[PDB]
Amino acid sequence: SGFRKMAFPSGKVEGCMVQVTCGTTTLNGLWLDDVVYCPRHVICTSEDMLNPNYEDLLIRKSNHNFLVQAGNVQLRVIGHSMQNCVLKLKVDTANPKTPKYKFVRIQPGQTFSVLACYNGSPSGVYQCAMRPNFTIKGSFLNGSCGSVGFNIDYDCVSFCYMHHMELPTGVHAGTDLEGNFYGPFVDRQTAQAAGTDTTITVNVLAWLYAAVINGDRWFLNRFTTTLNDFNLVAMKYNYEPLTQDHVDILGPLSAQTGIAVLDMCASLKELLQNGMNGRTILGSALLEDEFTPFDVVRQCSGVTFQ
Amino acid sequence: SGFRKMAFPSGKVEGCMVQVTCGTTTLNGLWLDDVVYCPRHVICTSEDMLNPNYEDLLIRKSNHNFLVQAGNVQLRVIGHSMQNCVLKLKVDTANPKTPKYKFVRIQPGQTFSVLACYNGSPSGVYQCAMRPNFTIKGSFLNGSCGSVGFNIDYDCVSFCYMHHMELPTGVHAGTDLEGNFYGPFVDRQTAQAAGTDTTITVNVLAWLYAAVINGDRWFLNRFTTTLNDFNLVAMKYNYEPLTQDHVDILGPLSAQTGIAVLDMCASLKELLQNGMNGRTILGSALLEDEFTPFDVVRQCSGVTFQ
Ligand SMILES: *[C@](O)(C(=O)N1CCC1)[C@H](C[C@@H]1CCNC1=O)NC(=O)[C@@H]1[C@@H]2[C@H](CN1C(=O)[C@@H](NC(=O)C(F)(F)F)C(C)(C)C)C2(C)C
Ligand SMILES: *[C@](O)(C(=O)N1CCC1)[C@H](C[C@@H]1CCNC1=O)NC(=O)[C@@H]1[C@@H]2[C@H](CN1C(=O)[C@@H](NC(=O)C(F)(F)F)C(C)(C)C)C2(C)C
Ligand SMILES: [Cl-]
Repeated sequence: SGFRKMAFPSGKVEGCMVQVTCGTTTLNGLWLDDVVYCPRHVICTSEDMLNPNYEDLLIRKSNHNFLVQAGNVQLRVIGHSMQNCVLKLKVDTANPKTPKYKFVRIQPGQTFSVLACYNGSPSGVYQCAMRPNFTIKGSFLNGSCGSVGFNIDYDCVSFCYMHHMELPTGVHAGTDLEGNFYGPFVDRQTAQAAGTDTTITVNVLAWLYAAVINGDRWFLNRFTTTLNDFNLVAMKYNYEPLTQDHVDILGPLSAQTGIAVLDMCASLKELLQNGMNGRTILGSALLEDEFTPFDVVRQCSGVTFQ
Repeated sequence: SGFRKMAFPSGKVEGCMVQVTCGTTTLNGLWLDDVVYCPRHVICTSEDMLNPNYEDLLIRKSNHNFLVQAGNVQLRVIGHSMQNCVLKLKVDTANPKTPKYKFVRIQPGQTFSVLACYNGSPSGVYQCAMRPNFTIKGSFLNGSCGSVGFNIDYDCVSFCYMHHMELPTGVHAGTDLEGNFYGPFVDRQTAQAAGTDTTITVNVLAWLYAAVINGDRWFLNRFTTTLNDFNLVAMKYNYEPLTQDHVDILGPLSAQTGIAVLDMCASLKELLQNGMNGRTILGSALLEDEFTPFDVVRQCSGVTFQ
């Protein structure tokens, strides 16, 4: 028992982190096979970042202008190209620590682990959600750019995020590993704000199932509801619409606990309408929405990685 | 910016995890040099665990009765001994992945990362505190015994916890790596309860400093207090006494923010007396006490490990 915000083991990703320097700008890169991936703003000065023309900045650079360090070893760069907002440096050495891996673009509401890094070295690991407004609520300082987000399935690392920037409110924005931003953000130091965020309804229901599995059952009421009536009520409280796909994904938790998804929806509606009355659920005074149905199953059933 | 419950990178510890089986009991072991450390209740049947005589159970076992697997490799056991509540299996192979390491016994209030494991394989990583009542608020299922807790300093893994059991309330108990329990618990399946827990005052102050560093400053009041008057007020709310050593440890955060420790104590007293008035601090509606002063500095200054 117990329920914690749990990150993936970070070992497979720690073996891929390198330091990349161009001129006086240093940040982190991801070394997979003979390619180093990093944010393209490694090629900017501070000056440049106010309004950079990356194509112009990159034509002026050659392979030898990129310094890549893996511990006390420099990797010779033998090719470079820009894909959207990420730079790919071909190096003369394949990373022997390369795990089985994929690049995925995740959907809003999905979670991942971040390995926060500085100068190519890990600081820490924590779990994040891709927010409905395409920000993440991270912990990132200057030097953290090129830190990545990932999921592990058995032996396979799915890389889904590379860190590029911090927005007002101290929330974070970045790209998939093809260098496409999540959300409408651009890699320029200019006024940008996140849209107003929403609560990820399906994740709140997943966490209420986790509460039941752990014996925290006070909020269960004797009612059911329709998906329709649940969504009209939830909309007022800035909750995502719950779709039939969401109901289907909650199936395994519903079956394990014997609580129909629409009965849990009736319990959540009452919590939204009445509040928690000074009570906690799994130690929290607020409803949590950064656990997916899969996160609850992996933690409560003890899924491991090889 | 941002402030997350951050775990240590787990790679150095993932390389030490093995599966240990004795008869039909399987749990996790920690392989360092040519020694595998695991909980001594690997030698029990279910029956035995109600009231085990471990010395008696162990005289009946020989080296070959212990099956140690590291992936698809069996490690030949060539010696065994019991130290307090941990079994040490000498094996014929030194773990080539052995990091620089130490065994430490931590103090109540100190934090560490747990690498939750099943059948010798990692499930996830999360941060815990040794509670004043010598429990941890973990996430552990059957099969998790032998999972360890650790801190990293630069390149050195300080192992401080090995998991043995779950108490009422779904809190957890275990040993240091010399097999001495934290708290008054014993490795027997019998009625045991944790003492009433306390709030780790120095950690609550550390987290209020983290809030200030992140720009969440509403709770700062215009008053100071004496250590004496602060401790008389805090005692009522089941907060630890704050000692002069605690004040001295908060020095670096105090100096960085320009807020004297006793001024922050005055702000905390007002929060304890008046509550948070429907407000949050760093996203939380409750005061957090599982960040140490060192945890705040490592996260807010970007300390890395090699
Ligand atoms: C990243 O560049 C980095 O770590 N570097 C080490 C050499 C460069 C850095 C990470 C940031 C810094 C603070 N916390 C983080 O997450 N990213 C940037 O500095 C980013 C680069 C410039 C401007 N960046 C910003 O994040 C800025 N934000 C914005 O302008 C905006 F979000 F509001 F739009 C600042 C610095 C104001 C937070 C570019 C976008 C190219
Ligand atoms: C641990 O043995 C394990 O993981 N094993 C795989 C083979 C054995 C296990 C971890 C527990 C199980 C549930 N969550 C956990 O953290 N520990 C035990 O089963 C532990 C073994 C017996 C009884 N143990 C208990 O944890 C029990 N608790 C208590 O009796 C007490 F805490 F109340 F005292 C139970 C199983 C009731 C939770 C011994 C202490 C030797
Ligand atoms: Cl909370």
